Amino acid sequence: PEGPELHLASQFVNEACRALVFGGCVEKSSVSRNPEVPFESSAYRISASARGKELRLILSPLPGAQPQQEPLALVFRFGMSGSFQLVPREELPRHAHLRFYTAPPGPRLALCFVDIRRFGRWDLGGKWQPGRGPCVLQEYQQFRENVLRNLADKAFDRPICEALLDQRFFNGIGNYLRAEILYRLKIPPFEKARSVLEALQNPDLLELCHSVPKEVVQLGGKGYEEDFAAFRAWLRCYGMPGMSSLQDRHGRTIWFQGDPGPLAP
DNA sequence: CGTCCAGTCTAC
DNA sequence: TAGACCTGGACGG
Repeated sequence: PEGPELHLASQFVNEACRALVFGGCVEKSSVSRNPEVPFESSAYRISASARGKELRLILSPLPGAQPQQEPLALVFRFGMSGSFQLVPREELPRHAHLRFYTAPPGPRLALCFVDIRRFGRWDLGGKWQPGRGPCVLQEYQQFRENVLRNLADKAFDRPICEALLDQRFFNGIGNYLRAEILYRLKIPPFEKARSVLEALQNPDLLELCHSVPKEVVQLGGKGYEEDFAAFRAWLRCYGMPGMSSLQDRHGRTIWFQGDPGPLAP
Protein backbone atom coordinates (compact mmCIF):
# COMPACT_ATOMS: atom_id res chain seq x y z
CA PRO A 1 0.00 0.00 0.00
CA GLU A 2 1.09 3.54 -0.99
CA GLY A 3 -0.33 6.98 -0.16
CA PRO A 4 -3.53 6.44 -2.19
CA GLU A 5 -4.34 3.14 -0.34
CA LEU A 6 -3.67 4.75 3.12
CA HIS A 7 -5.93 7.66 2.07
CA LEU A 8 -8.77 5.32 0.88
CA ALA A 9 -8.39 3.20 4.08
CA SER A 10 -8.87 6.36 6.24
CA GLN A 11 -11.99 7.23 4.12
CA PHE A 12 -13.23 3.65 4.64
CA VAL A 13 -12.90 3.91 8.46
CA ASN A 14 -14.71 7.34 8.45
CA GLU A 15 -17.59 6.16 6.14
CA ALA A 16 -17.98 2.63 7.60
CA CYS A 17 -17.76 3.80 11.27
CA ARG A 18 -19.84 7.02 10.78
CA ALA A 19 -22.99 5.57 12.48
CA LEU A 20 -21.24 2.88 14.64
CA VAL A 21 -20.54 2.88 18.40
CA PHE A 22 -17.59 0.73 19.59
CA GLY A 23 -17.23 -0.47 23.19
CA GLY A 24 -14.88 -2.61 25.28
CA CYS A 25 -11.12 -3.16 24.91
CA VAL A 26 -8.83 -3.02 21.85
CA GLU A 27 -7.92 -6.69 21.18
CA LYS A 28 -4.52 -7.58 19.58
CA SER A 29 -3.69 -11.07 18.07
CA SER A 30 -1.28 -13.13 20.23
CA VAL A 31 1.25 -13.36 17.30
CA SER A 32 1.61 -9.52 16.74
CA ARG A 33 4.91 -7.99 18.10
CA ASN A 34 3.23 -4.49 18.12
CA PRO A 35 2.11 -2.97 21.49
CA GLU A 36 -1.09 -3.79 23.44
CA VAL A 37 -3.41 -0.72 23.10
CA PRO A 38 -4.43 0.22 26.67
CA PHE A 39 -7.97 1.62 25.98
CA GLU A 40 -11.40 0.64 27.38
CA SER A 41 -14.74 2.59 26.84
CA SER A 42 -18.46 1.48 27.02
CA ALA A 43 -19.19 3.86 24.07
CA TYR A 44 -16.53 5.28 21.64
CA ARG A 45 -16.48 6.48 17.99
CA ILE A 46 -13.56 5.73 15.60
CA SER A 47 -12.31 8.18 12.90
CA ALA A 48 -9.19 8.37 10.72
CA SER A 49 -6.92 10.63 8.71
CA ALA A 50 -3.99 9.76 6.41
CA ARG A 51 -0.64 11.47 5.98
CA GLY A 52 1.59 9.99 3.29
CA LYS A 53 2.11 6.29 4.02
CA GLU A 54 0.75 6.57 7.64
CA LEU A 55 -2.86 6.50 8.93
CA ARG A 56 -4.07 7.86 12.30
CA LEU A 57 -7.11 6.36 14.15
CA ILE A 58 -8.77 8.52 16.85
CA LEU A 59 -10.72 6.59 19.57
CA SER A 60 -13.30 9.09 20.99
CA PRO A 61 -15.42 8.10 24.04
CA LEU A 62 -19.04 9.47 24.02
CA PRO A 63 -20.27 11.86 26.72
CA GLY A 64 -20.63 9.79 29.96
CA ALA A 65 -18.83 6.59 28.70
CA GLN A 66 -17.14 4.62 31.52
CA PRO A 67 -14.28 4.30 32.44
CA GLN A 68 -13.08 7.89 32.40
CA GLN A 69 -11.10 8.10 29.23
CA GLU A 70 -9.50 10.83 27.06
CA PRO A 71 -9.50 10.38 23.27
CA LEU A 72 -6.64 8.07 22.12
CA ALA A 73 -4.62 8.31 18.86
CA LEU A 74 -2.81 5.36 17.17
CA VAL A 75 -0.63 5.78 14.09
CA PHE A 76 -0.35 2.82 11.66
CA ARG A 77 2.12 1.98 8.89
CA PHE A 78 0.83 -0.81 6.57
CA GLY A 79 4.08 -2.33 5.25
CA MET A 80 3.47 -4.58 2.17
CA SER A 81 0.00 -5.99 3.15
CA GLY A 82 -1.85 -3.92 5.82
CA SER A 83 -5.52 -2.91 5.45
CA PHE A 84 -8.72 -2.28 7.46
CA GLN A 85 -11.89 -4.42 7.17
CA LEU A 86 -15.32 -4.14 8.83
CA VAL A 87 -16.40 -7.79 9.43
CA PRO A 88 -19.02 -9.66 11.46
CA ARG A 89 -17.46 -10.29 14.96
CA GLU A 90 -17.35 -14.14 14.60
CA GLU A 91 -16.05 -13.99 10.94
CA LEU A 92 -12.57 -12.49 11.66
CA PRO A 93 -10.19 -12.90 8.70
CA ARG A 94 -6.87 -14.72 9.33
CA HIS A 95 -4.20 -12.09 10.22
CA ALA A 96 -6.69 -9.67 11.91
CA HIS A 97 -3.97 -8.38 14.32
CA LEU A 98 -5.93 -5.50 15.97
CA ARG A 99 -9.72 -5.38 16.55
CA PHE A 100 -12.28 -2.80 17.75
CA TYR A 101 -15.75 -4.23 18.59
CA THR A 102 -19.14 -2.46 18.06
CA ALA A 103 -21.45 -2.12 21.14
CA PRO A 104 -25.15 -3.05 20.95
CA PRO A 105 -27.80 -2.33 19.61
CA GLY A 106 -27.53 -3.96 16.10
CA PRO A 107 -25.26 -6.62 14.51
CA ARG A 108 -21.93 -7.24 16.42
CA LEU A 109 -19.08 -6.05 14.07
CA ALA A 110 -15.26 -5.86 14.27
CA LEU A 111 -13.06 -3.18 12.59
CA CYS A 112 -9.77 -5.06 12.07
CA PHE A 113 -6.28 -4.05 11.06
CA VAL A 114 -5.50 -7.11 8.81
CA ASP A 115 -1.81 -7.66 7.84
CA ILE A 116 -0.86 -11.06 6.26
CA ARG A 117 2.93 -10.41 6.20
CA ARG A 118 3.08 -8.42 9.54
CA PHE A 119 5.44 -5.71 8.12
CA GLY A 120 2.85 -3.19 9.38
CA ARG A 121 3.50 -1.44 12.74
CA TRP A 122 1.50 0.80 15.14
CA ASP A 123 2.77 3.09 17.98
CA LEU A 124 0.86 4.50 20.88
CA GLY A 125 1.16 8.20 20.62
CA GLY A 126 -0.72 9.62 17.72
CA LYS A 127 2.35 11.40 16.40
CA TRP A 128 3.41 11.13 12.73
CA GLN A 129 6.82 9.51 12.26
CA PRO A 130 9.54 12.09 13.01
CA GLY A 131 11.49 12.51 9.73
CA ARG A 132 8.65 11.68 7.27
CA GLY A 133 8.09 14.66 4.96
CA PRO A 134 4.69 16.23 4.26
CA CYS A 135 1.89 14.28 2.53
CA VAL A 136 2.14 14.48 -1.32
CA LEU A 137 -1.71 14.22 -1.37
CA GLN A 138 -2.79 16.55 1.48
CA GLU A 139 0.23 18.87 2.02
CA TYR A 140 1.35 19.50 -1.62
CA GLN A 141 2.76 23.01 -1.17
CA GLN A 142 4.63 22.02 2.04
CA PHE A 143 5.85 18.84 0.24
CA ARG A 144 7.12 20.87 -2.77
CA GLU A 145 8.92 23.49 -0.53
CA ASN A 146 10.50 20.71 1.61
CA VAL A 147 12.14 19.12 -1.51
CA LEU A 148 13.28 22.39 -3.26
CA ARG A 149 14.67 23.92 0.04
CA ASN A 150 16.86 20.71 0.61
CA LEU A 151 18.33 19.66 -2.83
CA ALA A 152 21.77 19.77 -1.03
CA ASP A 153 20.85 16.55 0.94
CA LYS A 154 23.00 13.48 -0.01
CA ALA A 155 19.58 11.82 -0.74
CA PHE A 156 19.45 13.78 -4.06
CA ASP A 157 22.90 12.36 -5.12
CA ARG A 158 21.02 9.07 -5.86
CA PRO A 159 18.96 8.11 -8.95
CA ILE A 160 15.59 9.90 -9.16
CA CYS A 161 13.86 6.46 -9.00
CA GLU A 162 15.53 5.86 -5.55
CA ALA A 163 15.06 9.48 -4.28
CA LEU A 164 11.26 9.06 -4.98
CA LEU A 165 11.06 6.21 -2.30
CA ASP A 166 12.80 8.28 0.47
CA GLN A 167 9.84 9.01 2.81
CA ARG A 168 11.68 12.07 4.28
CA PHE A 169 10.88 13.98 0.99
CA PHE A 170 8.21 11.86 -0.86
CA ASN A 171 5.97 10.60 1.99
CA GLY A 172 3.34 8.45 0.23
CA ILE A 173 5.29 7.49 -2.93
CA GLY A 174 6.16 3.78 -3.37
CA ASN A 175 7.19 1.37 -6.11
CA TYR A 176 4.12 1.62 -8.42
CA LEU A 177 3.78 5.43 -8.13
CA ARG A 178 7.51 6.06 -8.90
CA ALA A 179 7.18 4.00 -12.16
CA GLU A 180 3.85 5.72 -13.12
CA ILE A 181 5.20 9.23 -12.22
CA LEU A 182 8.51 8.84 -14.18
CA TYR A 183 6.73 7.31 -17.22
CA ARG A 184 4.30 10.33 -17.57
CA LEU A 185 7.42 12.59 -18.02
CA LYS A 186 9.71 10.02 -19.76
CA ILE A 187 12.45 10.82 -17.17
CA PRO A 188 15.01 8.00 -17.22
CA PRO A 189 14.75 6.35 -13.78
CA PHE A 190 18.55 6.50 -13.29
CA GLU A 191 18.91 10.23 -14.02
CA LYS A 192 20.47 11.92 -10.92
CA ALA A 193 17.65 13.27 -8.63
CA ARG A 194 19.39 16.71 -8.12
CA SER A 195 19.66 17.27 -11.97
CA VAL A 196 15.90 16.63 -12.49
CA LEU A 197 14.95 18.80 -9.45
CA GLU A 198 17.52 21.72 -9.90
CA ALA A 199 16.04 22.00 -13.48
CA LEU A 200 12.81 22.93 -11.52
CA GLN A 201 12.54 25.61 -8.74
CA ASN A 202 3.16 20.57 -18.97
CA PRO A 203 3.13 19.53 -15.20
CA ASP A 204 6.64 19.02 -13.60
CA LEU A 205 7.86 16.02 -11.51
CA LEU A 206 6.75 17.47 -8.14
CA GLU A 207 3.23 18.34 -9.45
CA LEU A 208 2.88 14.69 -10.69
CA CYS A 209 4.01 13.46 -7.21
CA HIS A 210 0.64 14.96 -6.13
CA SER A 211 -1.65 14.58 -9.19
CA VAL A 212 -0.75 10.95 -10.08
CA PRO A 213 -1.60 9.54 -6.62
CA LYS A 214 -4.69 11.84 -6.62
CA GLU A 215 -5.86 9.99 -9.81
CA VAL A 216 -5.71 6.66 -7.87
CA VAL A 217 -7.77 8.21 -5.00
CA GLN A 218 -10.43 9.28 -7.57
CA LEU A 219 -10.62 5.73 -9.12
CA GLY A 220 -11.78 4.75 -5.56
CA GLY A 221 -11.86 1.17 -4.24
CA LYS A 222 -9.24 -1.51 -3.47
CA GLY A 223 -11.31 -3.20 -0.70
CA TYR A 224 -12.44 0.37 0.16
CA GLU A 225 -11.58 -7.20 -7.31
CA GLU A 226 -13.87 -5.36 -9.87
CA ASP A 227 -12.20 -2.26 -8.20
CA PHE A 228 -8.69 -3.89 -8.72
CA ALA A 229 -9.57 -4.24 -12.48
CA ALA A 230 -10.08 -0.40 -12.56
CA PHE A 231 -6.57 0.03 -11.02
CA ARG A 232 -4.93 -2.56 -13.40
CA ALA A 233 -6.44 -0.59 -16.42
CA TRP A 234 -5.15 2.80 -15.08
CA LEU A 235 -1.52 1.53 -14.79
CA ARG A 236 0.50 2.60 -17.88
CA CYS A 237 3.97 1.36 -16.78
CA TYR A 238 4.24 -0.70 -13.52
CA GLY A 239 4.47 -4.44 -14.49
CA MET A 240 3.11 -3.80 -18.04
CA PRO A 241 4.01 -5.73 -21.24
CA GLY A 242 6.65 -3.94 -23.40
CA MET A 243 8.20 -2.14 -20.36
CA SER A 244 11.84 -2.49 -19.21
CA SER A 245 12.61 -3.25 -15.52
CA LEU A 246 15.86 -2.98 -13.52
CA GLN A 247 16.76 -3.39 -9.80
CA ASP A 248 17.72 -0.16 -7.93
CA ARG A 249 20.54 -0.31 -5.31
CA HIS A 250 18.09 -1.67 -2.62
CA GLY A 251 16.82 -4.61 -4.79
CA ARG A 252 13.43 -2.91 -5.60
CA THR A 253 12.24 -3.22 -9.23
CA ILE A 254 11.80 0.03 -11.27
CA TRP A 255 9.54 -0.27 -14.37
CA PHE A 256 10.15 2.17 -17.29
CA GLN A 257 10.24 2.74 -21.09
CA GLY A 258 13.46 3.66 -22.93
CA ASP A 259 16.75 5.17 -21.65
CA PRO A 260 17.61 3.49 -18.32
CA GLY A 261 19.55 6.70 -17.49
CA PRO A 262 23.22 7.59 -16.77
CA LEU A 263 23.49 6.23 -13.11
CA ALA A 264 22.16 2.72 -14.06
CA PRO A 265 23.63 -0.67 -13.02
C1' DC B 1 7.40 -30.54 -4.48
C1' DG B 2 10.38 -26.34 -5.08
C1' DT B 3 11.69 -21.31 -6.53
C1' DC B 4 10.45 -16.67 -7.06
C1' DC B 5 7.93 -12.62 -6.36
C1' DA B 6 5.15 -8.96 -4.15
C1' DG B 7 8.05 -1.30 2.80
C1' DT B 8 10.49 -0.42 6.25
C1' DC B 9 13.95 -1.49 10.00
C1' DT B 10 18.46 -2.26 11.86
C1' DA B 11 22.93 -4.95 12.67
C1' DC B 12 27.18 -4.66 10.39
C1' DT C 1 25.16 -2.22 1.71
C1' DA C 2 22.88 -6.75 3.18
C1' DG C 3 19.85 -9.30 5.46
C1' DA C 4 15.73 -9.64 8.22
C1' DC C 5 11.13 -9.44 8.84
C1' DC C 6 6.45 -12.61 6.92
C1' DT C 7 2.78 -15.09 4.09
C1' DG C 8 0.83 -16.69 0.04
C1' DG C 9 0.05 -16.97 -4.89
C1' DA C 10 2.21 -18.03 -9.74
C1' DC C 11 4.75 -20.78 -11.66
C1' DG C 12 8.33 -24.99 -12.93
C1' DG C 13 9.60 -30.09 -12.51
